[PDB]
Amino acid sequence: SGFRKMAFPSGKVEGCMVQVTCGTTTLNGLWLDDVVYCPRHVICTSEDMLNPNYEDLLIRKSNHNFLVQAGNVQLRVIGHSMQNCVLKLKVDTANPKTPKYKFVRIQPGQTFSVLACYNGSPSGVYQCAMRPNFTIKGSFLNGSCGSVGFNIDYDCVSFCYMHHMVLPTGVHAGTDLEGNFYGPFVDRQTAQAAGTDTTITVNVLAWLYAAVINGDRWFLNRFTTTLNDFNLVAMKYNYEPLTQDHVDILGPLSAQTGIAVLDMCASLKELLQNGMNGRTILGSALLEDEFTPFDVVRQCSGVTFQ
Amino acid sequence: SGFRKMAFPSGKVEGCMVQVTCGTTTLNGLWLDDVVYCPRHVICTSEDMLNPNYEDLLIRKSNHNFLVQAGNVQLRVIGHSMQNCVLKLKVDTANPKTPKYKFVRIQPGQTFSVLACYNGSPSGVYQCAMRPNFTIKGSFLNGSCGSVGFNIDYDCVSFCYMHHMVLPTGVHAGTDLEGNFYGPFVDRQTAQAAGTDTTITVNVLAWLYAAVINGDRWFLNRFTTTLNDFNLVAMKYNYEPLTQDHVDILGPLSAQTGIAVLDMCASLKELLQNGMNGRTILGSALLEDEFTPFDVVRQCSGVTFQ
Ligand SMILES: *[C@@](O)(c1nc2c(F)cccc2s1)[C@H](C[C@@H]1CCNC1=O)NC(=O)[C@@H]1[C@@H]2[C@H](CN1C(=O)[C@@H](NC(=O)C(F)(F)F)C(C)(C)C)C2(C)C
Ligand SMILES: *[C@@](O)(c1nc2c(F)cccc2s1)[C@H](C[C@@H]1CCNC1=O)NC(=O)[C@@H]1[C@@H]2[C@H](CN1C(=O)[C@@H](NC(=O)C(F)(F)F)C(C)(C)C)C2(C)C
Repeated sequence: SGFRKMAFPSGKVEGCMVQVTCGTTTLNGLWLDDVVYCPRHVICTSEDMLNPNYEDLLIRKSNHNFLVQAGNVQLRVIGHSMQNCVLKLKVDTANPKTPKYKFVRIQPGQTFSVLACYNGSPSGVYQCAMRPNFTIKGSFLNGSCGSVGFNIDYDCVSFCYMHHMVLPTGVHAGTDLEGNFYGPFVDRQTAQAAGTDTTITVNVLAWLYAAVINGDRWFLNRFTTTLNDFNLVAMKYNYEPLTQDHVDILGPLSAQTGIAVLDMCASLKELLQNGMNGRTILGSALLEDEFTPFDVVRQCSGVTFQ
Repeated sequence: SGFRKMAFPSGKVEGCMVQVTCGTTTLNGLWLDDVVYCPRHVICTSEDMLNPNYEDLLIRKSNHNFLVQAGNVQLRVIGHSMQNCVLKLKVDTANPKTPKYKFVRIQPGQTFSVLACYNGSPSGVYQCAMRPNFTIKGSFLNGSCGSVGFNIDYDCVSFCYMHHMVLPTGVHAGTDLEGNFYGPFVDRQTAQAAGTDTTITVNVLAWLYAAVINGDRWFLNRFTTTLNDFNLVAMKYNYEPLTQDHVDILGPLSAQTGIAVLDMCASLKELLQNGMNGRTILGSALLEDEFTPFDVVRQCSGVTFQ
């Protein structure tokens, strides 16, 4: 029983984490085959950061300027280049622990696991969601830069995120592993705020299905509603529109519980309108939106990896 | 920036997980050197579990009935003995990936990471607490038995929990790695109940301190209180009493915030009596008691491992 925010096992990724130093700046890098990936601002000092000229700072630099350490092993850089906001360092050793991997760009609402790192060493793991405003609600200190987010499919590690920065609200921003930002953010120290964040309705519904599977059923009402009427209400409350795709993704959970997605949609309509009256669902007193429908299925089926 | 329930990186433990089969009952095993630890009810069929005589059941068993899989590769069991409610299967191959490890019995209120496994394969990692009544609020499906809970100190893995059973409430119960239950439970299928569960006061205070460090300060008072006044409130709400040891344990957080423990107790007093009034704290609408003071120090100072 029970229902937790669960991260993927981190071992496959742990074996890929290294430390990259340029001058007096050190941050985390990701070592796959004979390439190390890190944030490009590794070449910046804390005063370059108001508005760097990366092309210019970079051209100055030579292979020998970049120190790569993997545990105790010093890695010899034999090449460097900049793709968007990431630096790729070609090294003389392929990482023997390199797992099957791919790089993906996740969409708003999708979850993944973060392995928070300081000085190339793993400190912690937790699950997050890409928020609709393209930020994440992570946990990161100074030196976290270059920590990575990922999903695991059996044996294939899909890397979706590398960490770059924290925004005034205390939420976070970063890139894909091709160094393109999620959202309209830039890698410089200047005024930038995320837009308004919305709640991810498809995930809330998934969460409500989890509750039902775990015996928490008090919020089921005898109404139903249409998708159009549902969405009119959800716009009112800063909830994301629900699509037909969302509906069909909820199917497994719908078929499991005997509860039509439009029925659950109606339970949710009432909760937004009248609130939760101090009552909890699965121990939470707020509606949770950082579990996808696949997340609920895996934790309510036993999906494993190796 | 940010406060999340963070788990320890799981790689060291992942390499120790095997699959243990006896009859057609399969569950999780922990392979350290040339010993594999699992729950002793691996030797039980369905009929046995209402009231097994483990001694008698085990006598009918022999090494030959014990099939240990380690990924794709079968392991030869050359020995066996029952230690309390756990089974020690001597195998022929020491585990090459054995980390430095110790076995510890944790106390109520202490947190640890769980690597949830099915069929000997990692599924997920998450953080929880030993509750005052010696249950945990985990996430476990059929086949989760023998999954383990752990802490990492630098390079040392301290194994503190092995999972055995779910209780009426949907809370879980298990043993240490020498097979002695946390709490009054037994490994048999009969109606058992945990005690009343209290809130871990020292952890709530640690979380409030995390709240202040992350800039969420609205619940601060200027009032104070003694330990005695506070305690005589606390027990009204089923908060565990707060001892001087707890005060001294909270002293790092106090010194970092500049807020005396007894002041913070005063803040918690008002919160217990006045409720939150629809206010959140670190984005929660309830008081969180599953972060120790050390946890708070770790994630607000960024301690690493491996
Ligand atoms: C990160 O780890 C990095 N730290 C350094 C560094 F010290 C020197 C050179 C390069 C880098 S990358 C760090 C992670 C931060 C620390 C606090 N919590 C985090 O998540 N990222 C940054 O310091 C980041 C880099 C410059 C300024 N950064 C910021 O996060 C700033 N925010 C903004 O400018 C805002 F996004 F607009 F709000 C800051 C310092 C928090 C105000 C750059 C963006 C390249
Ligand atoms: C666990 O994984 C094990 N499963 C088996 C099995 F199928 C055959 C033999 C041995 C074991 S151990 C499982 C974990 C449970 C399943 C559901 N959620 C979990 O956490 N543990 C049990 O099934 C466990 C074993 C017998 C009965 N168990 C219970 O958890 C039962 N509870 C109680 O008896 C009660 F707590 F008192 F209510 C049950 C089946 C959920 C009612 C034993 C303790 C030996």
